[PDB]
Amino acid sequence: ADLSELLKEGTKEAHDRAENTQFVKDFLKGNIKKELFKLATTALYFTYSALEEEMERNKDHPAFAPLYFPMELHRKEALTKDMEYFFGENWEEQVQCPKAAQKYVERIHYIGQNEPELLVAHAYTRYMGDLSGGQVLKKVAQRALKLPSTGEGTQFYLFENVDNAQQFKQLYRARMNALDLNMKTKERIVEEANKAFEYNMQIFNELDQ
Repeated sequence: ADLSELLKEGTKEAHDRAENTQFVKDFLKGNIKKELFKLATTALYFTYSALEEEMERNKDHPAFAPLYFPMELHRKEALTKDMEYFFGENWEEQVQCPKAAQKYVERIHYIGQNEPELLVAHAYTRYMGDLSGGQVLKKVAQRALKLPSTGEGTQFYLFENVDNAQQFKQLYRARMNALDLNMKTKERIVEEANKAFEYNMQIFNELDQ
């Protein structure tokens, strides 16, 4: 079957575990105060910074190059703005990567440097979720925190260079299923995605405390 298919089925339960953590629920209800939201944005910054560094490094690698979309997908810049908006211009001296997130960052660097054919598992669990879910999460954060409607602190959640999010998701999926992969590597990808989803849950749990 198709890689995108194995991932939708092989990760549904890990995706749901992550989706049902106490952090996520109180997020969707508007009950996450500013300081916790900043800590969560801090974790997105180090996480996406590592992931996009590894995708840049492997931008020509045949098992990944078709999915390299810096203009459409990359989040480091938008996350830099949000960090500047919440912390001030000296933000980098003020933050430190959360410990659970440091474990995800280490995993991302390992994959991009030793098994780049697995990098797709990490881009899928992050960017495809962000594309379809974005605008919903954006408004919740703007309300709960009285964020300016001009978009400050919330730019992570807007993909300005993607004009039809459900259309880009199709393009991305089509390219993924066209990758030259045997069934061995494909199910490696599927369990690497489950790995990634569990890393997300570990970060949500560290954030709940």
